[PDB]
Amino acid sequence: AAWPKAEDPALVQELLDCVQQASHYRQLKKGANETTKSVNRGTSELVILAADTQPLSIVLHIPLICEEKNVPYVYVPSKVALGRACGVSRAVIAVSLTSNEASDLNSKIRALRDKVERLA
Amino acid sequence: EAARLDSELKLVGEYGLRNKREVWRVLLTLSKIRRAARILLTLDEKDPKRLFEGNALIRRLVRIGVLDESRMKLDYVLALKAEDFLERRLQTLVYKLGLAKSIHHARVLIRQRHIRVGKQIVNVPSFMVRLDSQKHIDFALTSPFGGGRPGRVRRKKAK
Amino acid sequence: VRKLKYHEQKLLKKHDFINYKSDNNHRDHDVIRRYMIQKPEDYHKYNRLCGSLRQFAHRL
Amino acid sequence: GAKAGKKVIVEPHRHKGVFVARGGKEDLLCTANLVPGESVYGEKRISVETPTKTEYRIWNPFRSKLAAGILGGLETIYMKPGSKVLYLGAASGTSVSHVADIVGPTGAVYAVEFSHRSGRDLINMATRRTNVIPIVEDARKPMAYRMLVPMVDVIFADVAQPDQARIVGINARLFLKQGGGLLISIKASCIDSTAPPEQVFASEVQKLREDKFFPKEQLTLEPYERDHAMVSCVYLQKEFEG
Amino acid sequence: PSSMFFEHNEALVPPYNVLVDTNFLSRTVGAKLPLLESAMDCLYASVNIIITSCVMAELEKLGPRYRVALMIARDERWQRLTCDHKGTYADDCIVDRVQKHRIYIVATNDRDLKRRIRKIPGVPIMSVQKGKYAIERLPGA
Amino acid sequence: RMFAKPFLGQLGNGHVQGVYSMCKDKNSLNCIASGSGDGVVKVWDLTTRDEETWRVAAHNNIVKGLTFTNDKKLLSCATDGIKLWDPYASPSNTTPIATWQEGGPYTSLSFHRSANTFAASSGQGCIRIWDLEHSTAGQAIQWPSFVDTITDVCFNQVETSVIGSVATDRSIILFDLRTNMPVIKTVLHFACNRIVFNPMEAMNLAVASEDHNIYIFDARNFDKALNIQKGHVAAVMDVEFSPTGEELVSGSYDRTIRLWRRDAGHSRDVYHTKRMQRVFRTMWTMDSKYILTGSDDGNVRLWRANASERSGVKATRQRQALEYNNALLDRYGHLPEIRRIRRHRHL
Amino acid sequence: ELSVRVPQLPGPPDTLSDWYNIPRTNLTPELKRDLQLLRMRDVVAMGKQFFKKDNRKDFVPEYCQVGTIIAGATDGVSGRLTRKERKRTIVEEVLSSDSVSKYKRKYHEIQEHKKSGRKGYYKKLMAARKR
RNA sequence: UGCCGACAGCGCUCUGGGGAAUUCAGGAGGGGAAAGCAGAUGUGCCCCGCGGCGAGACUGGCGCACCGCCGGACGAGCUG
Ligand SMILES: [Zn+2]
Repeated sequence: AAWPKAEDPALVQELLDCVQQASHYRQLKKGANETTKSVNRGTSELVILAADTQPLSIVLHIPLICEEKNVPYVYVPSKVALGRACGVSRAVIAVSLTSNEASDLNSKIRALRDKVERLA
Repeated sequence: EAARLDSELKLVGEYGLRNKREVWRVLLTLSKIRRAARILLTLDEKDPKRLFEGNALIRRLVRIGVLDESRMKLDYVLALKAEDFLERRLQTLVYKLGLAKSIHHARVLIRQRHIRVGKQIVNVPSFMVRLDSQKHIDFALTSPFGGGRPGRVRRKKAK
Repeated sequence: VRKLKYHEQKLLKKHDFINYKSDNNHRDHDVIRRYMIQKPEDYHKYNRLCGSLRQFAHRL
Repeated sequence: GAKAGKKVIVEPHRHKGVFVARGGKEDLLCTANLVPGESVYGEKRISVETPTKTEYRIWNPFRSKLAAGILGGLETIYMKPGSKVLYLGAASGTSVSHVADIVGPTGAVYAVEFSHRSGRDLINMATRRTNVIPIVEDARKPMAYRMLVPMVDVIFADVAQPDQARIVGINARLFLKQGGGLLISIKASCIDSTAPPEQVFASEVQKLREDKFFPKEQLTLEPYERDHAMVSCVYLQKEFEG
Repeated sequence: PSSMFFEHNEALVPPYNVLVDTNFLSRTVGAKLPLLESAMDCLYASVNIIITSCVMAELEKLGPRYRVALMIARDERWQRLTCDHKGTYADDCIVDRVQKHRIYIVATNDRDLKRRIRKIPGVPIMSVQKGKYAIERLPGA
Repeated sequence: RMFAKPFLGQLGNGHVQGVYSMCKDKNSLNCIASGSGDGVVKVWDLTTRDEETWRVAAHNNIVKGLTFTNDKKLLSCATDGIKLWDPYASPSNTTPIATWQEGGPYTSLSFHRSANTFAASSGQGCIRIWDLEHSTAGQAIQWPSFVDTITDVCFNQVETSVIGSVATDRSIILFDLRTNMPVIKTVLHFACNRIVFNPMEAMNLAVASEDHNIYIFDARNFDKALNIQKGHVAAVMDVEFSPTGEELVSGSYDRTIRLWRRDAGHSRDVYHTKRMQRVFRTMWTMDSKYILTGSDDGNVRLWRANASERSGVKATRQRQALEYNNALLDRYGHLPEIRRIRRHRHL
Repeated sequence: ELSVRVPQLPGPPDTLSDWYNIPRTNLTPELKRDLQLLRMRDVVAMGKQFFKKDNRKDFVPEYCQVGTIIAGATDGVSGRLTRKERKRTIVEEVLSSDSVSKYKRKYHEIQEHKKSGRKGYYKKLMAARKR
């Protein structure tokens, strides 16, 4: 079902790294409801979805809206490790990041979404 | 050169600098860097001078984090510009790291010496930052945001 | 007559069904239809007298 | 908000089929929906007691880039009511329904989508609306729906892919009438995401001219969805229809 | 034009696209200078030096006496854009391409095209001055 | 002469220096190799007019010759040697797959109509023939006491296994392959530049000559020229028979193609445009409707013969009118009025 | 199956074929009023909004239908008018809204400044004279 | 968008200007149309010439990844 899964070899690690960057940089919505609201406001730049979840249907409906908006998403394999990367003290299955158009973080995100677009 | 006029103004306005002196100065820095880039392209590929000197300069730039850790080649060394040098200019980091609401408020903060990098408080807002240091920027202990004394206005209002 | 196409008009540049070079852009029609004359005969009578006076001016 | 219940007026816009409804302190855009009375996705709608069967749908720009274009005032959107339109990138079908309501019964729009469950929403709407043909396949291999798509006149495209120009180019090679038309939309961040966007647009339009297209309009849907564009070209002639 | 500001082009960042015009190409061979090298040095960035097909047509249609410069034009390493027009007027060609994109750097030395392309703003002139190239209205270098 | 609009295009980007070698594939319909003065070659597909099919450098000096093999491969002569690449490989390679360097400077190629034979004309007064897959240095045939150089050679396609070649003694030599020996040598007033034989009339040959002249000869009887085409100012660089056998391109050194029937003796057509100073390689396509024109100015041009016939698929009354024009002009092709408006080209 | 037919032989179009049957607009005075409102919608949003300067000499389109904003499925808590809030004509709605106070005040102001000194002032001077 | 509107100006037009009927001469567009005279010779027969299919049988020489190639000339039956 979750066929655009992210592969292991440190690709997930650059993902979690940029998640840490954006979580410090406040460009971040956290939790699935925040993801849906961000993508339905269209501010989202990219969204990461856990696959380690009690049933996957949540991170199956979220790709429906990001497919409805044509903005990228990617399946991390670990909800716990994603929550730790965000710094929540709690596991998170869905984290999204928006755009702020004056940085090089945006260059990083451009690279990352190029990676996931080549994954798809 | 009305384009020169409006372009310099947009530089300052996007990063609230003070005069075209400071803007032209940073441009001069960029000019020296792109001079280096031109020379190291003038030597052909796989040359030893080229290899070591270009590897050096790219390490310099990524050490101050201006050129991205993604792109590490002389093409992008040519392709850098003033917006990027201003990005690693300091006051911008206070604004993009969420202590001062505005770039001008950040300028005032740097004046009255409330932020520090590592140990020492900073007074010059054009103190260039490093990639290795840029997250270690916070208020000092002597500033009422960081603590210490509450401040003179709190002092007088308590008076 | 229909409007010619490309080659047809190109071949018959000098063709015209309406005005000839013997018509002076219908100066007769122009005069009579501004001023309501009833004999284009009489228009031409005015033209011949006008041409006579003009050439008397030329010799003058 | 132009809240629910406000009496408004509707008039034709410039384009054949779309309508513009003005009122009070806020105007907007609508279409006469073919399927009566029913909403699709919580879109707002409009009823007029004609002197029952007369219903329009408000068209959010920010959800549908064709609507962004109709607000941006395109030169000629090529889609008359009653025209054959290959849509491309038909994700969940909202905009597609709008094009359906444009072309009406005597028109037909071929809605192609890549993924599945956005397909499910699309085909649900394809059951309901009797002029939009669901096609769920890989857009890169149009010989798969070569069985379904006849020669059409208008090509919508809103995919966000690097090979987008070649996608719509072979789809032009396969499914576009002599003197054809197309609207596509482009994002800088998905064609090449470091460059300046105008330069990216010029690269894409030069590509289509290498695909033998005649570029004939461009706009930038500026206050609505940053650094995108809508581009209008004509297939293999300088004039549009015939 | 989007990506523009009050007669400044935020658009043209490196690399730069530079249009060759016919007077310019004749004169830079006549001054015996390497095209890509001198442009890269005068701008201090990377380029690509395109030639409209109209310009290529003009420099063939000129007499055989410019055949060397025509060869230099004819070189394969530099990209090309076709045109849709009638009858090979290069100046009209370039000004139309700039006018519909405003992403370029035009290069000439004819005073006519210099005037014509200052008359529309935000687009930079490049020209030779008997030793080297010279930019006119670019804010960067 | 409203519609006498010859030009139909310029492919590619043009070679960096000028075209001094080109060759059509004669058994497919839309594949052409053109090879530069600058020692590079490439092949275009006709249908995708704009861009290239396959491109590689080939030698040091100016590539004198080029063709295709009857299966798929293509061939390059220059003074450095003879090479063989394969363009339509599914991954491209730049390196050749056959080579030769022995026989001196190789002036031209000639390939078999049906089988895998080819011949290389050198400048040592020698021609030598290979067979593909079964020869190394080929058979070396010449006029047995002769050194003077051999510019070109065309395999006959009427009677296969036959060869003619030009020599710089203002002289031509007919050859055979069954009986491996030259056959005959004719000496004329001034030199000859490129040979051909007619692809329908087997004894009929034609030579392109520094007499500024196209001479129609016949192999059995060299007593008289069958036809004299006295059609130029500068010396003719190329000839090609139309596959109809009824038409002929004579491509000058100067800025002039002239097009011909077999039986005029004069100019039916003159073609040029000033972007093309000195035409070199001037050959027909497989419909005998569209000619190709490799210039000095670095260009491959795609032109038309009978320059006022707008092709496609006509309507019945259209072809009625066209051939009606043909017949009427045929009847009245002598009177002063129609005659002068007929022969008045621009020059 | 085949019968006798009926012969039925006894201007500008009335329902536009290429816009799904929009009828020709009936000229009723409240409709005229609504049209005047939507043209002068600039001054209605006094101070807070501005509008695209729609400027023809006429203002009446040939084809228009008065309708109803139906419903917000995603939102109906406050984007829904109340029963008292619902109005027949758009003009009565913008009447029954607030700020018509500020309208009236601007009205007295503009009225005074066009009654600056034109005739009443001259009469009162004339009284100060004749006294 | 109500009528009425003096001078002083601008705009067109003037065999005055409208409105309606009606004849004709043109134009431009849209929809429909199998819209198709690329060279037009009665059938049937067998025979000749020549051509394809086509069962089957061979043969030459090559083949240092060895697994296969490429080429000739005979040929029952069928066909143009
Ligand atoms: Zn042009």
